[PDB]
Amino acid sequence: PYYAFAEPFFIHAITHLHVGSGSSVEEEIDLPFQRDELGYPTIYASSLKGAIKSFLLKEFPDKRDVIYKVLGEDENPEEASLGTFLDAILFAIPS
RNA sequence: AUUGAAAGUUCAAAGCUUAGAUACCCUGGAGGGAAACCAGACUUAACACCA
Repeated sequence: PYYAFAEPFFIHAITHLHVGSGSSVEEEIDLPFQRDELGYPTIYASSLKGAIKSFLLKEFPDKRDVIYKVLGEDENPEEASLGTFLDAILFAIPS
């Protein structure tokens, strides 16, 4: 029980997604999608956390303190955040 | 021909112990796969006349 809760989830792209890795030199796709250490599309947990946290701080203005906890205080860190995202593995892609 | 002569600050000793470069952070915002372009040009040859 190192982790209080563990919540796996699937991320279903409703519309098309663009999560960028910035411009590279070994790509011809100037705004590429975030790749993997194998070449598969990925969503870095920094991108997951940033999007979910920012979104959460707007849907739940009442529970702002609970989120500046587990996700992070976001202004002067002063403490590690209790939550943890894992880089989103590509499960299945429409081909 | 000197209150002189003679006498090794010598010996033993670990800068050791405890200690996470950790914490906060969306590769994002802006950007019209457009611009130009005739589905068009032309009858010929043989021929009985003419010659």
